[PDB]
Amino acid sequence: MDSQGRKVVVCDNGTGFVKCGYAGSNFPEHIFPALVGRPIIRSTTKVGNIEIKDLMVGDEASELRSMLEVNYPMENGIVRNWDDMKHLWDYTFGPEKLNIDTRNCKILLTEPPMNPTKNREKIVEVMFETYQFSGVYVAIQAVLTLYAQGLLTGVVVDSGDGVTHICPVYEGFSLPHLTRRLDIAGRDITRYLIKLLLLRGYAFNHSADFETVRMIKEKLCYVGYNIEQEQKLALETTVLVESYTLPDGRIIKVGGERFEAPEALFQPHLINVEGVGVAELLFNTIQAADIDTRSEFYKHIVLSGGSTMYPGLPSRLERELKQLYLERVLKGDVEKLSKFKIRIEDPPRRKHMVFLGGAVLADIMKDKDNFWMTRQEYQEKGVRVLE
Amino acid sequence: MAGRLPACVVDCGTGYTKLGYAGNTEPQFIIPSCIAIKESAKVGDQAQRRVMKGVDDLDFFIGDEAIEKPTYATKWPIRHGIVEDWDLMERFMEQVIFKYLRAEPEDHYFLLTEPPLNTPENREYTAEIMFESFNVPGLYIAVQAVLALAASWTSRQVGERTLTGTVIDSGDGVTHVIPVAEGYVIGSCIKHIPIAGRDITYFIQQLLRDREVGIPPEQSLETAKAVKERYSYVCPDLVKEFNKYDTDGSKWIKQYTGINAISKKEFSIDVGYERFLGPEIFFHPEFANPDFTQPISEVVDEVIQNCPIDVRRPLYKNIVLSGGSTMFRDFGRRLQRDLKRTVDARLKLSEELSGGRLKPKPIDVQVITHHMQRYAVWFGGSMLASTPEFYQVCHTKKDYEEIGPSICRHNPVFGVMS
Amino acid sequence: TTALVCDNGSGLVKAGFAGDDAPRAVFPSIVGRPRHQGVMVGMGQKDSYVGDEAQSKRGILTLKYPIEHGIITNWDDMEKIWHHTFYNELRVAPEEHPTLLTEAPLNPKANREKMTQIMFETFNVPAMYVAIQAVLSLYASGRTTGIVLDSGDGVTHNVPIYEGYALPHAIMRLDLAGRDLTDYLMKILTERGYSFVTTAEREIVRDIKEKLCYVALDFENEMATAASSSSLEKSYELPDGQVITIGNERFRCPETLFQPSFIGMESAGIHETTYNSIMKCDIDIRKDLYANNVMSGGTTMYPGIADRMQKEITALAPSTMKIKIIAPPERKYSVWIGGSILASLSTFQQMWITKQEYDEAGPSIVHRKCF
Amino acid sequence: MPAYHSSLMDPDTKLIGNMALLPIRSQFKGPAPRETKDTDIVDEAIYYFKANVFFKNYEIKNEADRTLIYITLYISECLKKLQKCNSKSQGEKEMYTLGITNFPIPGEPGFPLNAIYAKPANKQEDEVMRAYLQQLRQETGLRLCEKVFDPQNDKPSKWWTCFVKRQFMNKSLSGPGQ
Repeated sequence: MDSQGRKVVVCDNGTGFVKCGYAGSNFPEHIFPALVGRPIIRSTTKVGNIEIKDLMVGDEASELRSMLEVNYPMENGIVRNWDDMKHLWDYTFGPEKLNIDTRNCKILLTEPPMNPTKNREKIVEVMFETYQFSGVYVAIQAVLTLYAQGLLTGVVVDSGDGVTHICPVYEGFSLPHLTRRLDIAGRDITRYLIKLLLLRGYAFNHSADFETVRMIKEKLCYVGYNIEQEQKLALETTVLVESYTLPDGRIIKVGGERFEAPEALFQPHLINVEGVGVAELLFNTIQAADIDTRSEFYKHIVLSGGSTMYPGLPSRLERELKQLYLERVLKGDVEKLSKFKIRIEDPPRRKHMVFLGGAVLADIMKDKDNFWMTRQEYQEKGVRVLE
Repeated sequence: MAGRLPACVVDCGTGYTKLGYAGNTEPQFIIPSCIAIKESAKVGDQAQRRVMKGVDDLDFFIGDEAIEKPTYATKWPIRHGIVEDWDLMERFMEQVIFKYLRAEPEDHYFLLTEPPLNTPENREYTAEIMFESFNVPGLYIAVQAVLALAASWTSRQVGERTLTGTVIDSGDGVTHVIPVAEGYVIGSCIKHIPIAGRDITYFIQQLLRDREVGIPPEQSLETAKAVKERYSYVCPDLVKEFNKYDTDGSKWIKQYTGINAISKKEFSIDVGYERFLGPEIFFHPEFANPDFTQPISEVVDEVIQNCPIDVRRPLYKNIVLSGGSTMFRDFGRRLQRDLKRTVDARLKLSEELSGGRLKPKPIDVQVITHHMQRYAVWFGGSMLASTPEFYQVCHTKKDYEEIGPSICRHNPVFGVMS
Repeated sequence: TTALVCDNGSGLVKAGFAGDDAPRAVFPSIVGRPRHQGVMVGMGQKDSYVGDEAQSKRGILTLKYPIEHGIITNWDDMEKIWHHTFYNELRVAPEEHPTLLTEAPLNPKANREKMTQIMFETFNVPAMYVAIQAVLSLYASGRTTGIVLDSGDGVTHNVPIYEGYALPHAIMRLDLAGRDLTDYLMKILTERGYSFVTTAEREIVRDIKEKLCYVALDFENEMATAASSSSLEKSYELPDGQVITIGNERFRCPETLFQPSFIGMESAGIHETTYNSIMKCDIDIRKDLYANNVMSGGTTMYPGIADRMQKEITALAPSTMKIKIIAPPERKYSVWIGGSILASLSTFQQMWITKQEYDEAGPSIVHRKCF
Repeated sequence: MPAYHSSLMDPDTKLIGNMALLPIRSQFKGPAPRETKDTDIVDEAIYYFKANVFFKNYEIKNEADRTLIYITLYISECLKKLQKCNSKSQGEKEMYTLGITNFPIPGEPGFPLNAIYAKPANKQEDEVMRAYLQQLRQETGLRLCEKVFDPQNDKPSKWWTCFVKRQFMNKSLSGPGQ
């Protein structure tokens, strides 16, 4: 922009992956699983003779499993260590993930709503004991979706493995005393799902194995759409079941759980820990939403991330949300169910917008110390780092 | 409540079966689940196929005495990768019922037992059998722990008055744990513990190589148990404990005597260290399961961490036990004391916040303590099935008609459930 | 036969009988059902649960509360409380009873019909009379003149009166009360650190809010203090022993009433809205009404608010008016007790709608008989 | 489940390559200084090997645990000739041998332990190491032989001498027959 394409960076601090690069890179120009680990024990046998490395981060940690003590010191995809993060940061600065230095430079990142920020502040003070940028930017995680297109209304919605979010929005204001999120995604769903598999005799040790569901969950998994007709079909036909080679070799045999594990989203009482699930929460959300907003929201609500590049569930949701409406609220009027125009709201760009959602601000903001928060405003003991 | 005759229990164990009779107060029987058939494979002479005509061509015997039968392979319709001989289990049980028990299953009622991890087909094909072969008036196949529920109200003094607490269960092919609150539970928080007494007793067959001799290598395992159970225990440190046996007389260094059954004449043989050395697998499920080792204490913690907060006072107030493998002497006391110290240690992390405030709100603490844990489970199981409440909600033959014959190809669960 | 005395409002049940001078018993209007399967049916606990016995056993159960205008009602299994409340807690079915009843203004028209269709066609009560609950506080306190600004747990009002003539254009209905606080109140303090809470713990955020919290006296400078200070900490102990260091919190939400604008709201402050309401109230006795206020109603024991109100009333008060604002003991109970004063009056018994009148007007009597 | 988990990793731990340099009671010669007669890292190996050897994987923490590999498996390497020492007298020979017979080494492939240990990137990493082992090896021979036995005044001890091929992870340093 007003200076080089280097020396400013954008990064998704995501829970499945970190996705990162110089600000306005084509993609998040490096992507890696959010993984770390440093050596322990796996083999029980005389093999390997490796020499080459000890500790690992992310894309180089992948092969190793228990050859590393792997960790994610976490609750809600929000960390509870300071230091392995550092060794990751220290790694990332190489062509490793970035090829950068930081004092000379500036960066764009994100913050949880109700981040207990005293810990961000301590980290930031360490960043400004270390990486020490000439300027910085941070904003509430969901807000950065509305940026490639300059958007203002709806609910702002996210998921993946670690967490889910549900931000009610109008004229760009999220409605804060009114706001929602859900504190999980595919992680503990994989705990529940793998509990099903023990019962099949797939009693396999999790410690080496849980993240196998991840392979297929990432490479291969889906949702249907017909889904109540699909329940009817599934036991009556039986032959609609599936299987796959665990790539050590083993074909293991797998029913609807492939995308019936999603039913715990809409009926958390699946896991006996009760729930009407997110689709009832959504009804409640739009019951709280006012006349105009709820009516606009028939085609005016917003979605994010690779976790939204998802077949059939959108179709099943509107199939579903014609209902509770008609049922509870129209209480039997019907004549407008399509006349409530309905057009879909999750496009191919939801792939790259994990970082490209952020990047379209830097495209108008790198020259703006109107925007840049600073190392100076930390050094001040200033009440926050920001203009 | 009856057909012509009332309910009774069989607990259909994957080592020994157990049962008793209407009016008694114990399992009258706890018995080998075993049966002997010649499988010496010289399939020859005078050939014939495709004709189920009157036979001269069967050679078979069932029960504990089938263990003596030569060339007859004494198989076990216990469940152990062998499962398929649920085919034979019918004919076997037809012997048991009509010929050992010498009884009538169309006149009595019944309660029978299954594991948690059961698949449908092996039971449900036997349901036509239950109501067309055995043609029972009514029965149900309950998960095995359902019988133990009755013992927890056979114990019935003041405070026996809710379904919140925790059973710990242990056995020979299986061990179990379960987060019951008023009957409800959570999948991955119930625990299905595969580590069990088979897995110990062959390890003990290797301990023979420490000290002692003179046995048929399958009377070897017999003798190993016939020692084990009366004499084995736990020590606080190995390296103290060596020296008692090294030194301090027969209170440590006992001796045992028996028979070399190679031709039924004596052996007199050592005891010692092998007593305290045997049991330690509770603290060490790596012995069976070095692939997923986790000890008693950590496995308890791995449940409680789910079981949220407001329940943990009740957990304090209401831990509970199950099976002969949980009547044991001071291993549990040793464990309990240390597992108590472990929750105390895990709790005092909280001194971070309010500092040295250091005090518990008065909770409560008690657990089950009796030999009666062995004998009650048929008696209470038969009483359970005999409650008038049982007979309509257990599957009557028409409950079965409206569960099997009317259903699988005609809305199995209407699909999956829809 | 004879008639009976209670509080039946959206918060606590406060059941008693005529001729007492307190409720016999005070307990929550909870009911509901095992959403978690009570698998071993009959396992020392119920198939459905009420009040204390539900609360003693709560986690198995989905448990219910009833009202908001055009956003909550449940009407039927209010029965589920009632009949036990009666044939056990009154130890009688009101099917037997000449009967005291109460309500609030501007319900849906049909509200009165569901009530009465129940009272007679369900509960078969012989004879009964509905009234405004504040009347019983006025039976106790005896005032001519004042505005009853109040909140329960589950409803809010202002009630201007003058010499008889409770003002029919100026007495108010609003859904908000001691209820709605706890929701906002939960949202923050995983900031303090407590990452561990839901509806079933919103429970204790119902609780400490009322046990030890006071309405801030000048919250600006209490927060100018808190922004630099830590002296406030009358703290709380989590269920078996973790002291959550706490006690500056013990008044921090209480500006949200003077500032519904905190919750972004189109509403002016409590006081502002009441000053606006005084414009709907009489033009004349705006002189009198300062010198004209004394406590009754369940919330009226609450700390830090009464001076704050007298002070804010003062901060908006005219000259020539004396700011009388007074808190007598048991103010919390004077509705139940006033109902037992009302029970002295044979004319209030002459006020009964008989089941006969719900036959002989047809149903149609109710919008043209009870108070 | 933990071992008698090693208290003898110390701040004092300098290294030769990957692994500890410390003042420790090894009764023979190599570049480690010494200590009192003690139930040290080699009893955390030995006295509690009646805890350790039955494990088949473990929570290591450091360099001294990478070292304790030898300090604990070399126990079962002794048992492979103690059985022929059915009287101690033959072991009273081998109490020459152990500090003589030094083990295979990093920078050699086929030797697998470059998975943990550091190659002689300089030759000094071998030079210091080589002497470093001799001490340990005859220290083990001594301590074992003198703790356990007198020719046939005491006796062999199969009730734990059987752990000879029943090792931790059932793995070995070297010596498969005897």
